[PDB]
Amino acid sequence: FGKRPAEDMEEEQAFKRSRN
Amino acid sequence: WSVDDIVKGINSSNVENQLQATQAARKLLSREKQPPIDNIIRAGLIPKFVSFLGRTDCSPIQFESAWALTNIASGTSEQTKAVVDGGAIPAFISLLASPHAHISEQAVWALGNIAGDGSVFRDLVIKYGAVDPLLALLAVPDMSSLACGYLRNLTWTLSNLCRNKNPAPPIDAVEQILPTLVRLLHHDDPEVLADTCWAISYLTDGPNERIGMVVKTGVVPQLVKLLGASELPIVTPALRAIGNIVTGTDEQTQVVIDAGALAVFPSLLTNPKTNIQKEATWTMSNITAGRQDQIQQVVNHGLVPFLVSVLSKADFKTQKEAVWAVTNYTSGGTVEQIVYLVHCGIIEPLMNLLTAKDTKIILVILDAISNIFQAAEKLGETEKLSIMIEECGGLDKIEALQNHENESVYKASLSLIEKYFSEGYTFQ
Repeated sequence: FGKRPAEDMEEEQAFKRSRN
Repeated sequence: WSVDDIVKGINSSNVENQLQATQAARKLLSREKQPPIDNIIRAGLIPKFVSFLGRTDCSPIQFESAWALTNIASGTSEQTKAVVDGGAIPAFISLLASPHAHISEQAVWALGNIAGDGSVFRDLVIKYGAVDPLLALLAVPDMSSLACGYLRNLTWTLSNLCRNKNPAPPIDAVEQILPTLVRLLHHDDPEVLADTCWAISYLTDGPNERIGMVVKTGVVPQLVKLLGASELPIVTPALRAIGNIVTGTDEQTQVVIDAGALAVFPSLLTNPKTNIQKEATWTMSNITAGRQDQIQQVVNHGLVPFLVSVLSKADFKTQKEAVWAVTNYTSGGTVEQIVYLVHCGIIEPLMNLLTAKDTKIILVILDAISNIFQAAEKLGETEKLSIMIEECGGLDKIEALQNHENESVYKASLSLIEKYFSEGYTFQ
């Protein structure tokens, strides 16, 4: 019973942003 | 303007007609709900925009085209690729030195979009030599010399250079960027702190070598501070960074504990946000996975009752994480520590989750109970614990599992039945 890595992240920062 | 009118204008040798068309294109790409990015690509305009980036003489069209290309590069991979194929990356990197701050900014942004696409274009942006000139912009004496819009863009683009795996960012690039990220993590702008926290989030999401790099800079204290910020955009990444570090070595985990992370965790484990609870409980589980002295610090900061109540009251995704936390504790803990877990009333809420429809989790709980029973055996109190389990309605749920499809479940539940159902050195 050792260390477990993370799931995927639910709330992600933007990968790409457009300037509007 | 029509896309035809834009082309006719861009193709003009008249430098003012080119600017007007690029304005019109910047508008189509920015103000529209459904921008005609594909039309603009097909019209063959990307290369012309990219060379307008090089027009030092007319800094207006440098800016306007940098905007246009930003928004094209902000689309799908096909659309980003179109911009990279059009030679945009080294042209943007050249603009970083522009004496016009707002054009440098737009190039920082544009490069950020490209790097965000994945590991490939990230590594490519670095290959074209984006790091030195990007860090050079934040090499000022006082950070507050920079406008906060310009600074947020830089921090964001930097985070995108730290992002993704398979492969991870080049080590040389990470070594170089980290000193700047340390300095950024002490800025007082929320958005910058969130962006910086995201960067460090990605860097800690890998093997222990990468975690070691982050830990050596001495940022763990400052992350633990940001763990208890009001602004949820800061907590989310900061918690993920801390969670990632405790996936490392026992010594790496200890830096987190030594930095007083456990003081803030009650509010994380009972946060209004589901997502923070889960992540906090996941972080807890990885600490209860550690040395027995580390389990004792979890006990000392009064966190066991918080885990017991998360195991009762939280949504299932979070409850699973608590199951892990509790079982790791029983796996690594001393008899004394397990007694204390029992005294915090673990038995019932844990066993309640045996009616869960998750074969993995069931086996983990039965292991926990097996571990607790072994602690009981060493005290000669298997009878007492049996009777406590019956009183928590836990025996009904163990023998319920002897009609389960799974064979590991069937035989693990049987062995418990056969074996056990036929100071802090007592369970009273």
